[PDB]
Amino acid sequence: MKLNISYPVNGSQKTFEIDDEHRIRVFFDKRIGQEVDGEAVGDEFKGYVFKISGGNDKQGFPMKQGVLLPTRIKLLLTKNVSCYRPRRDGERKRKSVRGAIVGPDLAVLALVIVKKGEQELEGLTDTTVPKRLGPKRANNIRKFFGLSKEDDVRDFVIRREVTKGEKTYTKAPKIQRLVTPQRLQRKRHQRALKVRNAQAQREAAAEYAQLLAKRLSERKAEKAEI
Amino acid sequence: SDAVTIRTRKVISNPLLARKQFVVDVLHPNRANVSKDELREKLAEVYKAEKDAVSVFGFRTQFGGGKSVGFGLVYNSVAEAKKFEPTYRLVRYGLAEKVEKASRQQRKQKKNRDKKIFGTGKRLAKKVARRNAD
Amino acid sequence: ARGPKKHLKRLAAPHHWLLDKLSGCYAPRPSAGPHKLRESLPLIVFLRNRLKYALNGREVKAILMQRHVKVDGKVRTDTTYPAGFMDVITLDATNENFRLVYDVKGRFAVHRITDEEASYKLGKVKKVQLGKKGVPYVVTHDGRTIRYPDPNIKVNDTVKIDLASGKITDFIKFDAGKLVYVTGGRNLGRIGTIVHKERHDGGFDLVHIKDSLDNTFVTRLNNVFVIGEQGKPYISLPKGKGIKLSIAEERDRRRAQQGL
RNA sequence: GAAACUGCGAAUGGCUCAUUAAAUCAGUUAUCGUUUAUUUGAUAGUUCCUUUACUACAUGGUAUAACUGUGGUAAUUCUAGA
RNA sequence: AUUCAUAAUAACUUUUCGAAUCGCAUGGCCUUGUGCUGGCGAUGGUUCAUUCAAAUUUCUGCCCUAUCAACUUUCGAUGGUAGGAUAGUGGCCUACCAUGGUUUCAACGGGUAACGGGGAAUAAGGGUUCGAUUCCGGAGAGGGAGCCUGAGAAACGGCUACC
Ligand SMILES: [Mg+2]
Ligand SMILES: [Mg+2]
Ligand SMILES: [Mg+2]
Ligand SMILES: [Mg+2]
Ligand SMILES: [Mg+2]
Ligand SMILES: [Mg+2]
Ligand SMILES: [Mg+2]
Ligand SMILES: [Mg+2]
Ligand SMILES: [Mg+2]
Ligand SMILES: [Mg+2]
Ligand SMILES: [Mg+2]
Ligand SMILES: [Mg+2]
Ligand SMILES: [Mg+2]
Repeated sequence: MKLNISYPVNGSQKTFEIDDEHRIRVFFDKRIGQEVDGEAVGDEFKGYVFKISGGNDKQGFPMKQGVLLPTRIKLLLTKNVSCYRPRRDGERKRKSVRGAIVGPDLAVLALVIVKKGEQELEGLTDTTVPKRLGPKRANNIRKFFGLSKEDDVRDFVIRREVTKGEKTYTKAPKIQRLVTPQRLQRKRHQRALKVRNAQAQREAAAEYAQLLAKRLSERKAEKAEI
Repeated sequence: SDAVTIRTRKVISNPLLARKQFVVDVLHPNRANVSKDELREKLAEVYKAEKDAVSVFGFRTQFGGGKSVGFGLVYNSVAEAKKFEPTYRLVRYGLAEKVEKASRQQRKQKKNRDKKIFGTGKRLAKKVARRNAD
Repeated sequence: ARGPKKHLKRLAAPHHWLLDKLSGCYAPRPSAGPHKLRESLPLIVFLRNRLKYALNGREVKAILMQRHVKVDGKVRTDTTYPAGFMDVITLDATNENFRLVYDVKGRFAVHRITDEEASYKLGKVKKVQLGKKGVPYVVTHDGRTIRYPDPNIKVNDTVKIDLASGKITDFIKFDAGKLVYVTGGRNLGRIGTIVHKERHDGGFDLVHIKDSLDNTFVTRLNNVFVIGEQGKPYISLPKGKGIKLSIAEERDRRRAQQGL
């Protein structure tokens, strides 16, 4: 009976193969998202509070949050939901999903530690998994550092150094939404194009109205005279 | 000697591809459809351009022999000849190399093989390499 | 069914393209654009077939993607761009300007013209309507919307499009006696002058046109394009000038010119 | 430049003739009874809930794929937790 | 030919749109500030035209059969009014009301070893027979039905259910 426990503050995961089913009965008949005490699952899990996060069952059908059944049911699944990846835009499919009630038919649970215990684990707590990359947006790295509203994010980008046997380069992400003179040039061009079109339309309207006045006077001249 | 006397008709200047288009007909008595490379060399010297910028194709031998009529191209330079010419014709002249690519069925089967993988697939290959042994 | 079509099969193409019957199941389907599919000449047909500057479609795309071709002042890199009647086709190389006009047989003839007269074109007015904010506009036979036209400009008239900007230089009224050019029917390609036009209120105006050789014919107003008054056409006419020689005199002219 | 988000296309083509007897279809009409991606041409100074309660424009925010790691199923272009 | 285009007044809205996008060159100017103006493009976006269309639609035209003479109208059949629904007209659907509509000039029914046409074979002329099939139009993806996404599908090398 595997357990996929996780430590989101340090981002580590491990598998725990826990036998002797009355050590597992505390999990039984419990919903996803609600906590469960670590007193009964383990002897080293003293002070640990586990939050149920998900997991699979036998035959590999994932638990779905929201379905209050201890059994497995067929659900029609649209996009932006779990347990389904649409292969076509707007495609929907019917897939069997295990319920959110923890029961004997689960092959594995997935758990989130919300409160650290009075001991230390072999791989989870002691090792902190490094962040894969930092932020990319200018304001995202600004709020990552809290510099100021008007500063330069040129020289505060987190950098990664890549070795290739002999050479050693350093690479950084391309900052998005950065204020650049090219962006300022584009902005003032759109506003200049808007006003230039407006002036041209007004001159076209003024010229046409003068044409209408000249033709109105002409037709009024011959209608009165002849 | 044998009077190959290569002859060019319907000459058209095409700066749109920077080349000369014309119809090449060869009057070759007591000879059989002489060549394309020799035909290229003689066309290279009559137009004074290059041998690597001269393209020839067609040349159907008229019934009874003694005459073959085809199409020829003289390119303004070799630099722009490698641009507008088809790849297969450059391989015919040795100016390029026929890419020894995998057969059409194998490429199609490979494409349908990689459609079944969502992503790089390095984890799926890792996962099957772990479950099969352990 | 089920949506717009994208393939134009060969033998379903317009007959005036003169596409050969064999050597291909398909024909180039013109894209959406200024001219109707049946009434247009794609750039690939103009380049490969009528002008022979390309031997196949890949050479047409090679020419087009290097800004060599220009339709009515703009490059139009589209392979099947639907160039049509009165369009000015500009090739920067060879210093050749082409205006698409039909020969007397009723096919798009290769007409080479000069720079000054290729600077403009002509557009038959299809509708005069008030737009938003009460602005009048005219719409021509090539889909151009020209705002603020002259009030005297009406439907079936022809404006002289600037072609360097969306401006109207001059217009010609659809009136009797003025030289016209037919753009449809079995009389397509002829040139003549208006004898008169009859109404038939409720549909299908009919127009009687007389050419230079006193030959008269009747065609629908949909096919009539005004190009000027009696004499002095606003554009250069193609060779033949739309006189419709009969097959007997065409044979006689042919035998005289090739017999030397 | 892989991969994966995003866009577009997948409604074309190709095959067949089982339905179908004013039905399809042919020629000819009509939309002053409508929808229309794309193309082409034209086109937007007014952006304040109730201005005498506008809010950074030298430019707002989170939330995710790909990626990292932990897996379940005998098996699928299955996917779950971090 | 219009209550058309268009404009104006009074308001209304789970307020639509009104560039927080990308490339190349990166110039010119005077309060020399990394200040102000500036080109050629690409992609987006409202509306109107155009093009590709689509849907609906007017007249006339189809094989054999009466051992098929009446059919349709409960449960829309024909029409009116109002609404709903549709992209829109319309018994398309609903409510109420009227009793209509087709037919020996062959309605309705049955058969089709029937997809329609351009065409094909034969023939002095007129005819007769064929047209599943290179083009055009329609229908379908084992049989039905339903539906998501999209401008466009009742799509099936899309989905859902049943057989
Ligand atoms: Mg096309
Ligand atoms: Mg099809
Ligand atoms: Mg497109
Ligand atoms: Mg109604
Ligand atoms: Mg009614
Ligand atoms: Mg049948
Ligand atoms: Mg048939
Ligand atoms: Mg059959
Ligand atoms: Mg279908
Ligand atoms: Mg079958
Ligand atoms: Mg279907
Ligand atoms: Mg299939
Ligand atoms: Mg198919």
